[PDB]
Amino acid sequence: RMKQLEDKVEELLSKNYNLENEVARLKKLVG
Amino acid sequence: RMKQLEDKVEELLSKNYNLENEVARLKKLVG
Repeated sequence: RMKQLEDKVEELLSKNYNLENEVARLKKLVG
Repeated sequence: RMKQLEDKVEELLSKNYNLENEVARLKKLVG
């Protein structure tokens, strides 16, 4: 359950970086 | 430390939803 929470943090960070990369691409298009 | 991981999951989810909202606004501008 400790490991499960750790896995979830790691998964959400990966998703966050994927979203940050998307934001950056879209801002490059607008900018 | 269980609580600390839980807090971190909650924080990353909030950040993720903030990024998803930003993506949606930018796509509305492009679309």
